[PDB]
Amino acid sequence: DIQMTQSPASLSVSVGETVTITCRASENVYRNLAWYQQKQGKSPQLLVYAATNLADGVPSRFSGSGSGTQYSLKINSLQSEDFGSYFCQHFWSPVFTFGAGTKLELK
Amino acid sequence: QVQLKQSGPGLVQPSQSLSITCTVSGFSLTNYGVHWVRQSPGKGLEWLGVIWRGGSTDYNAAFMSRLSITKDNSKSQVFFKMNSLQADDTAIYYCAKGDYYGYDAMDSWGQGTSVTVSR
Amino acid sequence: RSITLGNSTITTQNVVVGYGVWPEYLDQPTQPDVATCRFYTLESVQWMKNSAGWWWKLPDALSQMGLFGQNMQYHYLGRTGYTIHVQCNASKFHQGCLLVVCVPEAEMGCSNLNNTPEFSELSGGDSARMFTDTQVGESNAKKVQTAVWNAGMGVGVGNLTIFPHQWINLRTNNSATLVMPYINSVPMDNMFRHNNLTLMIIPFVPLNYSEGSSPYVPITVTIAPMCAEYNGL
Amino acid sequence: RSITLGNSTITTQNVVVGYGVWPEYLDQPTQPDVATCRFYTLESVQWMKNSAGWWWKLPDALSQMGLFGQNMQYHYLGRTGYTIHVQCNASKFHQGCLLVVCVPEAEMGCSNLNNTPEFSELSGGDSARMFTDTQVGESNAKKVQTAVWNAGMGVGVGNLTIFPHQWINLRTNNSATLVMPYINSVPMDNMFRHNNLTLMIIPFVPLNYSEGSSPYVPITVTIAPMCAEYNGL
Amino acid sequence: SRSESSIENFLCRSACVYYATYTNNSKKGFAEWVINTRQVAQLRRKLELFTYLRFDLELTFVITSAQQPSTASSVDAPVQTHQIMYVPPGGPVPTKVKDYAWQTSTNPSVFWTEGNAPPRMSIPFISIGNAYSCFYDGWTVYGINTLNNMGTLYMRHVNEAGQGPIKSTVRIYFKPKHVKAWVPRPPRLCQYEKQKNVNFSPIGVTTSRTDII
Amino acid sequence: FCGSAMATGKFLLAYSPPGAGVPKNRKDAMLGTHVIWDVGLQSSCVLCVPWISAAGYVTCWYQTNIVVPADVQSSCDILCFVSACNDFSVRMLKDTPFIR
Repeated sequence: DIQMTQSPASLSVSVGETVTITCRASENVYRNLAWYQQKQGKSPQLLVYAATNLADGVPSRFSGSGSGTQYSLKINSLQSEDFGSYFCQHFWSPVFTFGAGTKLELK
Repeated sequence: QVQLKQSGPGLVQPSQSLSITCTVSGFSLTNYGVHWVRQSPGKGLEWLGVIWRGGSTDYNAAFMSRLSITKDNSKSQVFFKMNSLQADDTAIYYCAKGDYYGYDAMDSWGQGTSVTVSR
Repeated sequence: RSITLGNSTITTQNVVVGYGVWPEYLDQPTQPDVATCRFYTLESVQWMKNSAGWWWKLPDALSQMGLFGQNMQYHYLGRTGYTIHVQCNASKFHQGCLLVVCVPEAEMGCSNLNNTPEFSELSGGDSARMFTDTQVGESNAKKVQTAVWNAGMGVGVGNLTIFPHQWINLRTNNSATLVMPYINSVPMDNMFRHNNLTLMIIPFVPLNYSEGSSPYVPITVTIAPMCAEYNGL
Repeated sequence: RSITLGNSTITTQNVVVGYGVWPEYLDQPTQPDVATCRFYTLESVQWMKNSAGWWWKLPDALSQMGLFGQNMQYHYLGRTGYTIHVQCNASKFHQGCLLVVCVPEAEMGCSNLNNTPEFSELSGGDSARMFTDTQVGESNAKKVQTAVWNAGMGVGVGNLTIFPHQWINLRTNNSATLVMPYINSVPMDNMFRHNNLTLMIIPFVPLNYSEGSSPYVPITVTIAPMCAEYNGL
Repeated sequence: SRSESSIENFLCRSACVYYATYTNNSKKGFAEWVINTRQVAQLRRKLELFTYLRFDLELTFVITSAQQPSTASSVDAPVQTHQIMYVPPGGPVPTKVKDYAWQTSTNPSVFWTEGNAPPRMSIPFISIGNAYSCFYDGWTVYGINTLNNMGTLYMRHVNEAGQGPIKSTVRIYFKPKHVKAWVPRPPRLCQYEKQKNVNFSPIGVTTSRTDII
Repeated sequence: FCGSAMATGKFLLAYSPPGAGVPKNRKDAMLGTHVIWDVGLQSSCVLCVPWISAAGYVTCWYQTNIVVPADVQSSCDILCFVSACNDFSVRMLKDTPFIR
């Protein structure tokens, strides 16, 4: 199957900077990548699907880009609710594998 | 609009079977497929299996003989079964619908039923 | 303006008709006209920013539509024409362009190279199936290859204007009406194993707006069977 | 001989018609004629030796009869005529006599003197209720006084020939046909709270045979609504 | 010049559609070809511009033989003879070389000895519906349409071998006649993967350039 | 429709006849007698029903959302009038109950 290597393992940024999280695939997935955001103690929420499209209630601060085997997610300006867990997950072929995960401390 | 929710045992003895039932509302099972994702704090998120909107299912390779997922279109219910339940399954379990605008991504997730397998 | 049929009424203000022919008529057949010639309005779909397309298989979308869904489950064969009204309503502050075609005999290609697509993934009864803009993976159960730049049929998507079509350009135009006759080889075919038309909507120039406008434009499809008849006693 | 209506066919070989009038026609009403003018044959009853009688309340006996039972549960009011064919077939070795009347507005009397008879004991939908030849007791729940020598309406049973009737005498005659127009005060009445006709069959001279013949003679009632219409849109 | 772009000048050409081999002694040598249009990829792209066709058919077989290596002792042979059986849609089908289905009466076949002109035969428009269909969105298994079934061909030697094994080839030539075409279609972009169906893998629209200007 | 001039949308106007139920869904409300009322084209729709002495419903349904440009309010209002189309037929005058 296809393994997703997500980097970095965690971050420590403040309110009001840019931040980039990339995750790399084992082979080509043809832009079939979804990004999830999870807060503490809840089910995850979908953020970006198919590597460019934003979800329904998600504001335009988030932005995803990439093609081939390297993809990335960018938040231009943080807010007071964008801390938690983030994952990337492909839906090319079973078995679908999730990313490792990252955290935002917001120190 | 109201969405899917689930209900399970909470605790189970080892080398037994496991049974959770996820029941949806607001949509029908003939248009969306439902997934099964296991959130374990030791291993992260893991994908178990799915039943597509046509009825044919597809499981993970490491849990082939243990999983059996089924649904019924009239009752708006799914049924999934896991057996033999070793000690590495102490995690929380989610059902979530797929095919968010035909893109095979998880749209909305259930509230989740945490399970623990020890005595 | 405000044309009525049966017990229903929609309103209009340009009509493109088929391949040059108006739909007309031909054991002995029976001709029902009193309870079926009415405007079945499908429930509307939303055109968002990063949307890709929709398709409806046409004598399948009216299969659970009440009385017409009882003439289909009582009668084996049948031949119909159709009359489609598509109208999306945006302001003067939105922009975009749709392509509204009506493909006869749109045989679609599966994602897996060896199999054929199954029944539920081709035709959603009274519910739109959607194109995507990425490729669909192959090792699944059974699905349709719905990359929009090949239109699902292995053909270039710009070449789809050979079928009877109409552009919806939100700068000038607003609505599109089509009239489609009976295009089939046998004079009367089974309606449970043959979808002889396929209405596709493909947004070429995608939607755009400034911050503050409504972030979705709805699309209303209204189908009405004309010159329908069955063979039965 | 072998007259047909819709998709049904019965056969005959003398017709007594109503009060001298043939049944004819009159928001604006709608007139259905293509799917209802057919011969609804009720399931037959058996005339034994010590039998006493039968009655059917007429626009109630067709309430679960398929498509006519869907025009009744969709439409509030309605006015119909009727055409009844009764025919019993015995050999030349049986003997007896029936009286076949059709009573308009046959209000029946309860067994208990203070109450009124309830709904199920008056009208059996597509199933015959039966007279008796004894008195019915009074301290029960609710029932009809069905002594046959008072015909259930408090009137002498010999005087029932003033209604449009026909004798069935097994020596000479075999069958009886009636035609009944619309007899009501208001021009269009509710069909769920009014049974404007009542078909009664009373054996005056009871059946007899020798040992060896068939000990029962069946009676077939065939009803067919003519000149029916409703008020609706 | 407008006469060359007509339908009749676009499709009344010949094409080697099948190439089969069969010996005489090897007890499993006889040819078989189900008549279809989706065989050769160059003719298929021309017949897929339209959805409903209606044509006669004219077949011509160029049959030749070649002497296989025999044992010894001066093999001398007479002239061979071939039998080309045509099974209409809904007929019996041979499974071996010596079977009943060759000797049947309602399957027309030609007999042809070597050294003459090749054996042409012509099939009229044989179907139940009013036209053939290159595409069929529906079920009969998805997208098969058993109504445009034109038949099958079978070939064999009719001389028993005395002292020499002989194998033969056959090239079937295919030529529509009096073609009518309805409801045209856009030409296929991607490659052909499987013979039965319309499956494909997505490729891009056009070859690319370095800039827009 | 007493709303803006730049806001469009659609509305169903289903009249359930006496005898049928109230529709509990948009889809079977479509299958009755109904008038699909476009807002952006015309600003007043007329629906004529009979009225006698269940007995009917005149329910109205959202077909699409209200599409609106920037710097226009989205919360619009709707008025409804009533009249008498043909001639009524009254009989047997009495006194009104809207009194002491």
